[PDB]
Amino acid sequence: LPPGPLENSSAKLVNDEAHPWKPLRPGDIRGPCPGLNTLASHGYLPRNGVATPAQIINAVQEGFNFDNQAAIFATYAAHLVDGNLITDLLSIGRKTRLTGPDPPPPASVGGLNEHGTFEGDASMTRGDAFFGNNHDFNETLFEQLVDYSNRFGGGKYNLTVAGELRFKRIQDSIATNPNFSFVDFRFFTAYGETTFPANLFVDGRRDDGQLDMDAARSFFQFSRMPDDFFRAPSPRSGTGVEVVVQAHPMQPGRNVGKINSYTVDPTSSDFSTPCLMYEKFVNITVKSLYPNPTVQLRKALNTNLDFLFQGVAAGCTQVFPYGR
Ligand code: HEM
Ligand SMILES: *[C@@H]1O[C@H](CO)[C@@H](O)[C@H](O)[C@H]1NC(C)=O
Ligand SMILES: *[C@@H]1O[C@H](CO)[C@@H](O)[C@H](O)[C@H]1NC(C)=O
Ligand SMILES: *[C@@H]1O[C@H](CO)[C@@H](O)[C@H](O)[C@H]1NC(C)=O
Ligand SMILES: *[C@@H]1O[C@H](CO)[C@@H](O)[C@H](O)[C@H]1NC(C)=O
Ligand SMILES: *[C@@H]1O[C@H](CO)[C@@H](O)[C@H](O)[C@H]1NC(C)=O
Ligand SMILES: C=Cc1ccccc1
Ligand SMILES: [Cl-]
Ligand SMILES: [Mg+2]
Repeated sequence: LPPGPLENSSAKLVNDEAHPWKPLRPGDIRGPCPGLNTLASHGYLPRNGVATPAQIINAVQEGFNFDNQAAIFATYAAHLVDGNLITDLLSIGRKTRLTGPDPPPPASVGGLNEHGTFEGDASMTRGDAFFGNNHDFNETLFEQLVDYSNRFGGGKYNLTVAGELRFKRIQDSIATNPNFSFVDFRFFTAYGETTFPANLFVDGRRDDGQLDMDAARSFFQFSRMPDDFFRAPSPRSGTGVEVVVQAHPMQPGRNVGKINSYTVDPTSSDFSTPCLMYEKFVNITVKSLYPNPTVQLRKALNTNLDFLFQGVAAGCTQVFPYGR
């Protein structure tokens, strides 16, 4: 079952004796998410980077005070498209045999590194998959985050910086990635993720939304909490995303096999249709990976789809691609 919210959601030391940072061992997996990477590298998750959905939800709440609804939606979305539904295991990075025997194609069970399922283009500190690596920390891109922080944040990363950098990354992908895709699920996640460093990597004793560059590097590059790091003082995820969107409002779309060909997609969800993003994710994305599942997979799909729906904002109607 999906874990419930924290019983005590106060700020507290999370870089503590029970959760020390350790370097990677051979075989340890890290991926495109600095939050999950940091939780693995402090032992909030298994240090090898393979975890159950329940482990992930507990870790993001306990270590960072990620809110329960957001934790549930993100975790089960990722698990449905990137995880093994029979073994209940998900890699936070590359595809691995450690998630167990694979389902039939076209399901990939590729981990969070799988491009175009959860992971996608115009990430802040990771390159687009077209350029050869969608998961490793990129120093040039991080230095650009530093530059934007210097220009728009007085040297700190905040929501103003996020609004400018988010747009810059989009414009850079339009100009250079002929396969750039920015629709549906990625269109939503790309905006919310830009708020996370301001909401969740800021020491919770301050919680002022101003992330210093030393802390930013520690999380983004080294998957490491600052010495004496306190988590946020209340549950949150994407609060202030409105600021990021308002800076440079965009329509969902894609380049069409050439640079500088960004073409709006009217069949995409956008922020005016959040229930459509959920419905397409289930009806198109999940269904295409598992078009005619065998009995044990159908059962696992339906269970995880029920859990996914628990993280969907009230107002939306549940959809049932495999029946009830
Ligand atoms: C709850 C489960 C979570 C899952 C399954 C997850 C997964 C992912 C994935 C696959 C990406 C890649 C998107 C991209 O292409 O850029 C991503 C990005 C990101 N995640 Fe998470 N994440 C979760 C929670 C969190 C939390 C709790 C934090 C912070 C405490 C966080 C911080 C970030 C950041 C900053 C990025 C953007 C990295 C960048 O653009 O350079 N995530 N996450
Ligand atoms: C919640 O945890 C904080 C910090 O660890 C502690 O000081 C506080 O008293 C706790 N609240 C309850 C109701 O136990
Ligand atoms: C190119 O875009 C398509 C979806 O539009 C996606 O399936 C494919 O994986 C992308 N490849 C790269 C390398 O970006
Ligand atoms: C990092 O990003 C830059 C800027 O897009 C790119 O040119 C470079 O090849 C990427 N990879 C590395 C390893 O620096
Ligand atoms: C970001 O920092 C700059 C410089 O301190 C400031 O002008 C701006 O109001 C900040 N934005 C937010 C959302 O805190
Ligand atoms: C998803 O499929 C259901 C049928 O199970 C249908 O009612 C709904 O309109 C579909 N939504 C989309 C966006 O395709
Ligand atoms: C940072 C991963 C994630 C989690 C929830 C929404 C968008 C992205
Ligand atoms: Cl919560
Ligand atoms: Mg990416």
